Amino acid sequence: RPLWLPGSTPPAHLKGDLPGDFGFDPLGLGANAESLKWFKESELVHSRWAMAAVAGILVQEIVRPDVFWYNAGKEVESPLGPLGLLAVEFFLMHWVEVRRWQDLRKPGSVDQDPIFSQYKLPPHEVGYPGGVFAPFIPGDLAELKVKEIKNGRLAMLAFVGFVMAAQVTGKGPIAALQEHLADPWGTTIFSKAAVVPGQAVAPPCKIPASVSYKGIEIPTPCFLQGLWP
Amino acid sequence: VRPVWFPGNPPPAHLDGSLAGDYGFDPLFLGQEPQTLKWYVQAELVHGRFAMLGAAGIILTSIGAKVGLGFPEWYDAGKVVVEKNNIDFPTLMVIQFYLMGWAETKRWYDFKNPGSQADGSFLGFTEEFKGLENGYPGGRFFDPMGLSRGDAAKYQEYKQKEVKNGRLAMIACLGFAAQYAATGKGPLDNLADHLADPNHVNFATNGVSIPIA
Amino acid sequence: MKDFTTYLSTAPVIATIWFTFTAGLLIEINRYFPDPLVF
Amino acid sequence: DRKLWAPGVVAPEYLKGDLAGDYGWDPLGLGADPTALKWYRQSELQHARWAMLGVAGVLVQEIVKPDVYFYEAGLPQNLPEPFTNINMGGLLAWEFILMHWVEVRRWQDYKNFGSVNEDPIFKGNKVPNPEMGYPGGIFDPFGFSKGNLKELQTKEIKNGRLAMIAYMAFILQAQATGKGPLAALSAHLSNPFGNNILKNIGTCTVPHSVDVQGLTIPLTCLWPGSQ
Repeated sequence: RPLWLPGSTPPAHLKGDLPGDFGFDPLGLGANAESLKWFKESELVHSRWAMAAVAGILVQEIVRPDVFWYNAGKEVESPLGPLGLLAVEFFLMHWVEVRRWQDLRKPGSVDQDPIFSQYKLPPHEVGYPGGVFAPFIPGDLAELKVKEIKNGRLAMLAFVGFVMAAQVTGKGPIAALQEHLADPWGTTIFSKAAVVPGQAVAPPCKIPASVSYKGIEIPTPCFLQGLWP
Repeated sequence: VRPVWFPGNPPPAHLDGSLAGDYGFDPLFLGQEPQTLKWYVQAELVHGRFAMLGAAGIILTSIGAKVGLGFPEWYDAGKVVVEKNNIDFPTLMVIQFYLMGWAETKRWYDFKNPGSQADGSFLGFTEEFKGLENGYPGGRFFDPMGLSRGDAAKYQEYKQKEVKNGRLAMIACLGFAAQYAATGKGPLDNLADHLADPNHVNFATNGVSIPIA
Repeated sequence: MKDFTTYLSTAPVIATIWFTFTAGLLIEINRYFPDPLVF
Repeated sequence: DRKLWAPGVVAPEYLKGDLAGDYGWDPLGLGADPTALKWYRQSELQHARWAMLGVAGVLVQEIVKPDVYFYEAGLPQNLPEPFTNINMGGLLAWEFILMHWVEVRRWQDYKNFGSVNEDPIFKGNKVPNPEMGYPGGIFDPFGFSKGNLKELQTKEIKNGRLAMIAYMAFILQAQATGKGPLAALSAHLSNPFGNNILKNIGTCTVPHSVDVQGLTIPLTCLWPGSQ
């Protein structure tokens, strides 16, 4: 059985039943059954959101290289007002999140379509709706679940790297990759900063502190700039 | 058998190693009585947690002050916050005393009568205020991750880590107060001054700690 | 510690602490409210 | 019985001569704990091999490049072509990643013996690893372990201890005279009564700090000599 540390003993609460189980829990956060049940859904939702976000950022830079993703919320103008879009998103997200939360706390209780009584999701597990949500499932379910959780973890780390690279270099993912490929020995984080007992140098925050959006002055500070190496 | 504070001396009879961070340190026998010892355990836990929060906040603000972020020192942050923002000091004092009074009074009456706050008289909540042990209030509110209701050995290890980190943070807060009273600068400023020249920039050369120096 | 608290509960120690508290309260009242003659 | 580290001394109970190069020397009793003894044996082997590599590197470098000081060879301006004036950040990144991987593998082997012998990518590629700190296989392609491994291990630990003492000698000689081991030996051979530890001591030739490209690295001697 593959593990995050070959030759180590996995935790007792991690028996390898859940997909993506590699015996990684040094803090013992998943020891409780209810906590593990909640964290499983949290990881699945985080995985899917990060996967969609990373794919969207890459496609955004490929299709629109002149638009920075970090500035995408500012330099995008639509006939629909920002407050109207926020209201639409709030209502739709509230509806779907309440339905998902109710399915989590009460399994097999919101599988029925409230509009049409002839549509109902078949019995499933928490975090894996299926039915109308899965019109095509090519391959084994367990193998695909492992692939999904692994791709989701990679995408989560990728989004964190996207944010950090955008705050340190001020460029997109493809732009940062090209900049690093041009001079690999002088573009890493080690080449940009270093800390010693006599001096502590950190890279400057390329993101401006304030952003003017229709006369509102939205503050945009780099994530934990003081703790930057 | 267990390591004590002063090696070779037997630990006191009222300290049998059951509590977290037990090293038999009680030369004045302050916690000789059982009820007094229980009260002192809760006092030490509260002191350690408050000192841990204070030390972390002081270190973070000093880090932001050392780099060009505009953060103020810990001994001037209160004045800077009250003057920069239109915040009335007595109003903030009253609000904090109200919230702290409610939380501390509930904790106090739970210490006097264990599990008495679980009756549901506070908005219907019952299991969230039952309390696991003295000074260790488990539940879904204080422990949302459930690290105290799973892997008992890990829970005991975390208890030892918490009490030791709290004692270290208390010593750190005392060091912050003494360093500001002697040098007059921030804690990270003292750390940088010491790292620049450790043989001549210390408490033995500040001119305040050793008066005969 | 029990014997020490019992010793502190004796009449002279209790009288000393109580009179020190009462005297301190009266002194602080006269300090923050100097020369009080009438209500 | 084996010869101890001193005439008339008594070896400790835990030092029965099982390990190579055992002289019953433990004045601090640090080997009383078996787990601590195993960890210290691994640490001694690592120090021995690294010190042997360092001594050989310093000697070969002084022979091939006598115009380059080994103490200041770490500076980017003293690096050979085409690594001269290279960015030290990328170099540190390369070393950190590679050394971190190999050291984590070695550490896991120490924690769980015989659990990381197989290659994680190409299955079937394993190392025999008869004892801790002696992997073999790909690490010994010439096959010198199929013989008297005890005497060879004794030779290895003794040469490593000698190299540890020699490397510290090189460091103090460079910090007190400002030259390499061969240069110090030649200087002492020129006038033994004029160039020795009687006069070279008390002077620290190492500067206070050095500005490596952008950041400054503080430096110091092992003893409080005159800068």
